[PDB]
Amino acid sequence: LATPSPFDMEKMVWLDVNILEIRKSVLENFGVDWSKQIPGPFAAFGKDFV
Amino acid sequence: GPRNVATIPLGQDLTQPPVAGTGVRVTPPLGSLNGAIDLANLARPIAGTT
Repeated sequence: LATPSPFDMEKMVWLDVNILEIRKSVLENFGVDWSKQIPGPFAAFGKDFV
Repeated sequence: GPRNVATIPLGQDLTQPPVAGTGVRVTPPLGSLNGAIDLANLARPIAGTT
């Protein structure tokens, strides 16, 4: 003749979460940048024999 | 250096005065220097080198 409880009392749980992050960066760009491809010498010949 | 000569274009009237013409003359292709060195106004028997 016994009846069950409507529900069961459960334990309650507390969660504590920590997320920590640090970013660091350095950027440098220095000096003199020269041309590395330049025109070279030229030569040409032309003649009319007849 | 190139030569500067007087020439009469083909198909032109014979009485007309001659025009300026050249011998074998090279205009080099300026690869990465294009637009930095003036070639249109350059006197081809180059006077002034640097």
